Parts: sequence; C-alpha cells; structure tokens
Amino acid sequence: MIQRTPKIQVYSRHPAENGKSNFLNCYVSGFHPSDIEVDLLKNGERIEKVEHSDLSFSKDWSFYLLYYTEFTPTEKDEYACRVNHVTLSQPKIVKWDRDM
Amino acid sequence: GSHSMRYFFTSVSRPGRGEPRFIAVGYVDDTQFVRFDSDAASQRMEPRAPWIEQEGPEYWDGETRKVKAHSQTHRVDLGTLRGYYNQSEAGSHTVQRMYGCDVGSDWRFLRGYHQYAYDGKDYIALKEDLRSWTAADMAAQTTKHKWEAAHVAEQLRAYLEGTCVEWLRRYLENGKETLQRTDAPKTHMTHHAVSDHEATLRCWALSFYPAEITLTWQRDGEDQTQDTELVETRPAGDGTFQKWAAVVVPSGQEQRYTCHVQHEGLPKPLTLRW
Amino acid sequence: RLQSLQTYV
Repeated sequence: MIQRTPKIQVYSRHPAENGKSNFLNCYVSGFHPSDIEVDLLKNGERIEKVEHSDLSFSKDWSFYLLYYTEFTPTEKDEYACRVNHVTLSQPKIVKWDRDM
Repeated sequence: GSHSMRYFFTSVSRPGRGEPRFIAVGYVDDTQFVRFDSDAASQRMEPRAPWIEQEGPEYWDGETRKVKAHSQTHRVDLGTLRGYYNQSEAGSHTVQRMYGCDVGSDWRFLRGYHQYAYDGKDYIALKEDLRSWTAADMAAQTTKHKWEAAHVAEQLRAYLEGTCVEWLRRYLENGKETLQRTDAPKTHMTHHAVSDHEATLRCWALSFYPAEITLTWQRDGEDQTQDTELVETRPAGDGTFQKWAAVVVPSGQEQRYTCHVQHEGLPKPLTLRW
Repeated sequence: RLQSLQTYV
C-alpha cells in the first residue's frame, strides 16, 4: 500500500492588502489516503468558520483539498495552516508569506 | 478549445466505525458541478455549479438513485478486494474510480477512459479502444475475465461515446457564460534576493481559467531548467487558478532571463523582463 | 450525467 504526504500551500485569493477583506487559502494536494485534518490559524489559535472543497483526486490518484475562510489582513498578525495526516508523525504548520 | 466531463468515485473502509464512506464528484473541464457524500444528511446528489441547477426533478432523482447504487457496489468491492489479497479486516483501504469523455474544438468525440484503483495504485483500466482491459496484477485478471463474461467494456463504450459526449455538449451550451470563458492570466514579477550574488526571479501568473498553463524560464532567450522552481497549479477559490515559477541568478545579470507564459486565453504568449 | 451500469470487481 502506497502512502503519500500532502503538499501544502498557504496563500490569499487576491493580492493581500491591509484592511481589505480577502480569502485565506490553504491547499492540500498529492496525499494518500484521503483522511486528513486541516485548520487555519490566526496567530496560533484555531479560526472558526472555515470551509473546504469536496474531495477529489488527480490523474495519479492522489487527493487534493482546498480549505479557505474570509479574513482581513493586517501587518502584525501571523496566519498559518496546520496539517495532520497519517504520513506525518506530528501536525505540520506552514506560515503565510505575503509574497508567495 | 477542448473540453472534458469526468466523474470521480471514492470509498474508504472504516473497520469498527460503520459502513464505508462514499464520495462522488463530477467535473466539466476544471469546474465541479455535482457532489454526493454518503455521510451527509442530504442523502441526495447536490448541485455545485449554477448552470446545473436548471435540470428538473427527474434529473436529480435519477442521479441520486444511481450514485446510491454505485455507493453500495463499491462497498462490496472493498470486501472482494480484501479477499483477492488475503488481507485482514482490521486495516483501512481505499478504492477509487474515474471515467469520462473528451471532445475536441468541434465538440465531437475524441477520447474515452474508465479506470479503477485500489489503495492508490492502478488496478484495472479500460484501454483506449474501449474494447480491452489493462490489468495490473493477478487479482485484476480475475476482474478482467469477470467483466469480459459480463460484456462490461461494450456497455461502457456505448455510454462514453454517446451519452457522455451529448450531456457534455448540453452542459457546455447551458453554461456558456461560465464554462466557455477564458480568463487570461495576469502576470507580474517579484524579487527577493537570496545571497549577496544570487537572487530569485519569480514569475507570477494569477486569475486564469482554465487551469492549464505553461511557465518557462530562459537564459539569454534559450531555456535553462537548472535553477527553476515550479509549484503545482492551485485554485484561488473563486473559479480561477494561480501558479508561479522561480529561478536564481547572479546579480547585476538579472536581465538575461526571460519568462514565457502560455495560455489559451492569451492571443500572444507573453514575455517578461526585469 | 452518471452511467447507470453497476459493476463489481
């Protein structure tokens, strides 16, 4: 049985601009099996009201999911995506980079 | 350009926690239009795009019954495959099915496919002629002969070359203002020096549809894929997609490198410089 | 539109 680790990208729907509402995305892809846990973080604490894509998979059969929520960026706050999967011994945290 | 209608089936067994979970989704190009979750309260096929909503009640009742029937068959399959491999009832296993049709610019039948996977690895798949089977191991050989006696490929080909092209054409017309638009990407370039004498040239492509795109980094006008970083195309969440490509270079020499954008919504492929 | 045929591995 093959097991694959999720790739994680954290980014905004539109170019980030302080004080203007945007959408924070965290995209999980290329993982197997389907079971996964994804949380969006507002300065280390779990954000509420986060929705996610319907489960699907790519040509190589590995799954992808989009987790997203509406937020309003500032300059001091830190945003991150916390991912837990069977291939990870421990939840992985990927910080949001404004440029990426 | 070209278009596609594809369906995806997933069923995850959960020993000790009830029946297996079945999830099904349907796509038109890179636009999802239906979904079914066997664990939801709906217990019904659901719209996920605006243009599919106009289909009447006979449509939604029929799609619910069959996705319910395919639900249960893939439940049995997890037991059958467990027997084929002499696996124990304790572990969780995955079964996946994908099928669909492709049509060209004239919307005439171009390609069909019907595939099946167990635990993320190829198991059985319909060949390109839609008359023969590709089996991965000796357990899929049992399935192959089982489906040859049941004339399964012949009944799949009739659907993939008929029903699937015609209902894909119907969707394409009924959703022309969304499914037939072509969002040209918006391109800019970031700069983020790494190290004294090396610095990143990241080529950005934003807000394009469909998802297919090609980004390439060149040296003097000729490509160099030595220091090129390339992320997977990702959804922006509003129906469009994003992608970037990066490279490192020696400093003061940043303007021998060009980036080339290929997209269907671009009449001209774009070149960018700094 | 889904295909109606039910198949068993």
